Amino acid sequence: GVVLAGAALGVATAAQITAGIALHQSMLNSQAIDNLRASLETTNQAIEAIRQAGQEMILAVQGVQDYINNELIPSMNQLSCDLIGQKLGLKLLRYYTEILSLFGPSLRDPISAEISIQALSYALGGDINKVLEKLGYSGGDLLGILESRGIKARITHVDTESYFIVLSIAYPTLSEIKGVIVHRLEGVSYNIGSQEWYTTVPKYVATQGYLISNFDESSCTFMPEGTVCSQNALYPMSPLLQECLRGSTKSCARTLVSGSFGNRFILSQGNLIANCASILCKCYTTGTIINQDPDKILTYIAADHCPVVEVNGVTIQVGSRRYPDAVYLHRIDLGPPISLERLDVGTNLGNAIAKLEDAKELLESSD
Amino acid sequence: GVVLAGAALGVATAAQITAGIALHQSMLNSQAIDNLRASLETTNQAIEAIRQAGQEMILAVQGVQDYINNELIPSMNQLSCDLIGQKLGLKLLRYYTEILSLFGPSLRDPISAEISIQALSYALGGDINKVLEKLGYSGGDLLGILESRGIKARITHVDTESYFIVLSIAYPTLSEIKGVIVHRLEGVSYNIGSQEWYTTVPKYVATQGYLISNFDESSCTFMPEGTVCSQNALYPMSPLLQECLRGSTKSCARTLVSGSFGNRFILSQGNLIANCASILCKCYTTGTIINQDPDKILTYIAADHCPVVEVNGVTIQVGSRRYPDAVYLHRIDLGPPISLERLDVGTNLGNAIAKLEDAKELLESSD
Amino acid sequence: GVVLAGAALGVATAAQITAGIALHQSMLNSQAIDNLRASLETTNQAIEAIRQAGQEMILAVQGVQDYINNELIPSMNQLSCDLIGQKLGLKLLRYYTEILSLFGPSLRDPISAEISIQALSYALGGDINKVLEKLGYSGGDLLGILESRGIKARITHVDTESYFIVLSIAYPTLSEIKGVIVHRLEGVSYNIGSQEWYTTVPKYVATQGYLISNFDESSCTFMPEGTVCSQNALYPMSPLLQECLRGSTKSCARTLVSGSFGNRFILSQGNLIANCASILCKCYTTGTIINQDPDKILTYIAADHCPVVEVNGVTIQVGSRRYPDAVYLHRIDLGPPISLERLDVGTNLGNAIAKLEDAKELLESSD
Amino acid sequence: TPTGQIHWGNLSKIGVVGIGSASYKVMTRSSHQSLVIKLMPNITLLNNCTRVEIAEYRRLLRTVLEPIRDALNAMTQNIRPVQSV
Amino acid sequence: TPTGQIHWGNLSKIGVVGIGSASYKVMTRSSHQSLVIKLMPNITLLNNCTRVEIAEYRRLLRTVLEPIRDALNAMTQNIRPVQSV
Amino acid sequence: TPTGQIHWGNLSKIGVVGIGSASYKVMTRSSHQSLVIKLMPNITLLNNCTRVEIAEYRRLLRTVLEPIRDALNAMTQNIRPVQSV
Ligand SMILES: *[C@@H]1O[C@H](CO)[C@@H](O[C@@H]2O[C@H](CO)[C@@H](O)[C@H](O)[C@H]2NC(C)=O)[C@H](O)[C@H]1NC(C)=O
Ligand SMILES: *[C@@H]1O[C@H](CO)[C@@H](O[C@@H]2O[C@H](CO)[C@@H](O)[C@H](O)[C@H]2NC(C)=O)[C@H](O)[C@H]1NC(C)=O
Ligand SMILES: *[C@@H]1O[C@H](CO)[C@@H](O[C@@H]2O[C@H](CO)[C@@H](O)[C@H](O)[C@H]2NC(C)=O)[C@H](O)[C@H]1NC(C)=O
Ligand SMILES: *[C@@H]1O[C@H](CO)[C@@H](O)[C@H](O)[C@H]1NC(C)=O
Ligand SMILES: *[C@@H]1O[C@H](CO)[C@@H](O)[C@H](O)[C@H]1NC(C)=O
Ligand SMILES: *[C@@H]1O[C@H](CO)[C@@H](O)[C@H](O)[C@H]1NC(C)=O
Repeated sequence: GVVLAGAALGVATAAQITAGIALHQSMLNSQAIDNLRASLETTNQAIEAIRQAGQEMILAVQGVQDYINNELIPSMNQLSCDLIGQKLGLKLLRYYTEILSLFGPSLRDPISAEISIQALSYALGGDINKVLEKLGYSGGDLLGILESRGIKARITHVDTESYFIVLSIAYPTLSEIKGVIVHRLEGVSYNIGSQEWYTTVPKYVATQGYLISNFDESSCTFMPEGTVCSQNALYPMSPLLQECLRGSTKSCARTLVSGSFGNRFILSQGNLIANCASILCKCYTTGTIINQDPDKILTYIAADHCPVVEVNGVTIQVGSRRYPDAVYLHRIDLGPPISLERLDVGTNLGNAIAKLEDAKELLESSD
Repeated sequence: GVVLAGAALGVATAAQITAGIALHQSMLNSQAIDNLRASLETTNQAIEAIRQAGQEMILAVQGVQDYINNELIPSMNQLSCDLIGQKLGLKLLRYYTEILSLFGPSLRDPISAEISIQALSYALGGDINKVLEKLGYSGGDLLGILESRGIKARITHVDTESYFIVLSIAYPTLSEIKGVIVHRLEGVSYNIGSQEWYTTVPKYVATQGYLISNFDESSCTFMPEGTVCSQNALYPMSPLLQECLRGSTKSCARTLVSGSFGNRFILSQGNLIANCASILCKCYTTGTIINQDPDKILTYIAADHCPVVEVNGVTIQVGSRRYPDAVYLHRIDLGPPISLERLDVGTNLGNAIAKLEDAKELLESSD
Repeated sequence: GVVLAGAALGVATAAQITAGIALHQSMLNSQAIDNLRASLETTNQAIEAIRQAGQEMILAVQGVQDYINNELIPSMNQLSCDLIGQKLGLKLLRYYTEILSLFGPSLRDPISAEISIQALSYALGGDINKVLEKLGYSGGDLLGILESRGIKARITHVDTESYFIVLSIAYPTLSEIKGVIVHRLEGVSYNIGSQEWYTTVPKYVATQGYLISNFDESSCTFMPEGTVCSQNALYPMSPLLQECLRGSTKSCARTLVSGSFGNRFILSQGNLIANCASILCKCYTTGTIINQDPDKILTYIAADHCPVVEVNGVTIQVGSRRYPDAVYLHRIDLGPPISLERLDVGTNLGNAIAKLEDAKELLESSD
Repeated sequence: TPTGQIHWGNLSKIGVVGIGSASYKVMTRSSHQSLVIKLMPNITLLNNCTRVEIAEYRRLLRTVLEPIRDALNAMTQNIRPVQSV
Repeated sequence: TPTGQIHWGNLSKIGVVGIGSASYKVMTRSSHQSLVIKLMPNITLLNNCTRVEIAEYRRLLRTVLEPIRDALNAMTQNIRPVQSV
Repeated sequence: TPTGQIHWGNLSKIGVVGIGSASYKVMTRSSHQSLVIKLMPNITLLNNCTRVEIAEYRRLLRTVLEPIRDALNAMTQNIRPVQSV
């Protein structure tokens, strides 16, 4: 059991406190270093499992040894002595540049940094597949491939006497989290006059019991049996937008198709939802066009009325009705039109606060 | 004529429906594949036009064949058998890593994906110029260069028996769109006291008949005879910001020069607009300084008053007046000051909604 | 002394005006070019200081000469004539692709562009360390390393007769700016019920006399003796958010821990601030748990009450009290809860403007 | 001096000018051409010196290729001739 | 047809549908394994032909390595055994 | 304990602390130095084995270089000596 000297250190984040303790627990012992220093001195491979009975295996990687062994040494008795040194000299500078990029000053707090195995790719010789294979990853299924690429490293020792960096790795394993469903949302445009709108919702949202949350898909990859994320992906959603997703159409905002737009129909639950004011819809079974009531904004096409529909030139057989017949626009409460470009948001907000600071001075006069 | 089985497939976007039909129409016939499989087996080039009379040419690309042919085979009788296999083994793993990056699970829906020719660069051997030349692109003018780099590919067949990927490409051609003018906007700072402001407008906007639109320049490159975009670039603009650009100065927001700022003058229509409170303006013809009326915010410099002006040390001859003499600040309605950093927007919005939820409870009391 | 022909040029930014004058002042003389053209013709190095007595040194860089000199020429009497040309031909196309990427049409205004030395890395042969060493940079301390990587180049001549590009470089030196302190901010979560909140403030802010500013850390690297930025980093902050940082707790917004969250405690001024409702806090000296008053949101742990505390399993000795005992939540004015995802901001803003446009029509009726 | 939608005079009073206009051109795709990425190189003139490395490469590729092949087959099995109706 | 929180019917009236759901899996780190980046290559079979280049490389590395080494030592000097209390 | 603008006490009541300050240094450019990218390599010791490849490279470069050369010449033709006034 160890204690952190908090008064001396004075200030530290939880991330820095926890990495420091982990640093103490995971760093090699003072004499494991002299042994490691000696084992490194006598090896000559690009990748090598350093096995000392008693201690655990230490994986040693040398970023330019394959180049020396494959390209320079077989040339030893065909090229001049300057040329061998010049050839290697170019490689060493390119390697130094990568060390500088990764461990240099752009690395904000090296002590608490967790460096992805992929970021180490160049430092490890330009590829990580043999390194992973030595650690037990085969590449034989895509989940194991994803897990391996979630490995992160922390720095535990930097040796200025023999020039090597000891890192500690941890193995990722997958944690399915109980209640949380990720949902992918998709909109189609609708017409008011000749204007094409669509309702603005996030590409992914998450449900979590009663709560609806925002979902950042940046760090996720969508396998067939679940979304696998390397980061927290869940984030709060405003009550107003949650109400939108709960059925309050007036709460959802909407924006124009100002440009080109490729979503005027979609296949859903075996039905076609189509803006048949903006594209040609046609029943293939009967040969008759499908016009969209001009006081309706969408058409919901099912086999009760058209078993096989042609839609913008694409012919689709549909199943039995799973969405009700379109209602009149006057029976749909639309929400506010907005623009999402960030400078428009700031300009309209700046106006709104100014009107609102105004409004408190008339509501002094009338009260 | 083919039909999509919509009830079986159940759910699909327009992009997925259209790529699937295109997949059926563009995939090689079952026996074109056995012929292709046999033609690939017997070839030995990095790039090769596979011509079978009757069928169209198929361009075959082998990502490590140049390395084998140029570097390994001439070494066959100077290097050991392990070393040849080790040399190639490093190349194959680096190639596998790139295939994994491009076609692996991070590729969200491979069926409807459109992969740029540039993203294929490594899969095609590290460069695309000879591939394009075989397709008819010379590199002889910059428009043809831009068009070639807008080529996108779709996947039409993945062969696990002989390990090859068939892609279908389409050729871009340029569509000038009728009414739409892209405009680049540029501001100069102005002084209220010693405070330097500038009005916040987008870097590019687009006019389209009566409408002003936002313009995303991310996917565009600005040739001398037009803006060429690989994506839709047009997007809606709020009525409020459109009014700003239509002459309503009170509708435009503004923000500080909190830092360093290099836009205190600009040459426009042969005149100089300059914040001559913040830099030294001087008439070179007469030798006399140009002071900015302290109740004015800018100076509009023309040859009616100074044929050759010196401005922050730069000497510019100007032409006849195309902008009126500056007016007093009190004859200019300035709009709201705002800050654009996203966390400031959220903090001020959160305050505004709270005051606005307040305001409805006093407007119950007074009504 | 030179003058810019402003009527002819008609329109230009300050950046373009200033680069044009600098272009006139820094371009090589018409006969320095013929001399340079002849010196280039006769050299055969990858990097070479071209010294002509009288004129200053000109550093000449040839992007594929090391490959020719080290790899092709020693092979001259072992490989066929096609193969030598094929080997180089691959290198030349890869080099052309990089020239196209950097100087081609994606370079918006080449005349006024300032190209970082790092962006030139490939054009200069894949590495910049020997180029910098010839210019006097040793790599011996990290500040000199940072300064060297802030070098920017402008284009001063493009020769279509002999195919070379003359660039003019300038040397960065460090300017500490007088009044400005950069501050890094860090929050811990607190509990209302079982809900974990934290207050939303920027990661970095800057103080500058009486003003608090936003700070964009994108272009900065955090050395031990100062923040070094390649760009202006200072930007305005809204009065509302400045009031938040000045002690007005009601002005600071707040958001949920919707997901996982690793900041439930922090070491600060030798004390522990901890959400002891969300993790186990324990006095190690006495062995007694530290419960958080359920009507308090945080615990401020000091040596007046616990010299050595255990906190989520980590044992920390703390110093004397530097933060007062937690107060009751009812003695703390919390600000608005918000969500920062940009589509939530737009949806709530769109609602707020609509209610606010409503509000002006009732305030006509009651007045 | 161009004119139109945007009100250059009143904008110039608050420091905004236009510094360039251009027409707007978008890219359209037409026609077709097949490109095949040949994943197995021709190695016969290397006389089996690379057998282990090639076999391991081929094995690594299957894990990536099989799911795409399955997705393509899944789609075309829902693409029928017209008359099945 | 799935159901729950999100109200698919009313959203369909304004053109929004769900096109896929999935469970949510996050990664956890456990255990340990040491990896050492050996910065000095084995050059003896090159018979001192690379001495100048190696020495310059080693010199460039120190500038990067020393500050990290110092930071690691600074931290562990504040990590004591329990009983110093 | 530092003090100033930012009110550390009241922020600490809502979980916010400062974990580091630094001075602010910006970069200034001065002086000049010419760098020339020599696009044509010296190939004489390759005895014309690369003529086709060099000629094609040189041809590809012109398309990129000519527009920049034109832009530079367009500007300096508007940069005159003082006395033309
Ligand atoms: C789905 O549709 C409509 C929204 O258009 C909802 O009906 C509204 O209900 C509110 C009260 O909840 C009434 O004040 C409105 O008058 C109704 N709107 C209209 C246009 O008639 C319906 O309840 C929605 N379902 C859900 C779960 O929100
Ligand atoms: C250009 O300038 C001014 C704005 O400063 C406009 O004049 C205003 O016109 C409105 C009605 O349209 C009046 O209520 C204001 O009193 C005027 N403002 C001032 C300060 O006098 C002028 O119309 C603008 N031109 C356009 C097209 O908007
Ligand atoms: C620090 O804490 C509180 C905010 O919670 C401040 O006290 C408030 O002061 C205002 C007037 O300035 C009063 O109207 C409020 O009644 C007070 N709030 C409460 C909950 O009692 C205190 O002044 C703050 N310090 C600073 C510099 O703002
Ligand atoms: C490098 O390689 C040889 C052979 O593996 C090894 O025995 C020797 O100790 C290493 N060289 C040095 C300087 O340690
Ligand atoms: C590889 O190359 C030779 C010569 O082009 C060709 O005839 C042979 O069929 C190819 N090898 C294999 C295994 O197909
Ligand atoms: C290339 O190299 C030789 C030796 O440096 C030099 O003398 C010659 O002039 C150069 N070749 C050409 C074509 O200029």
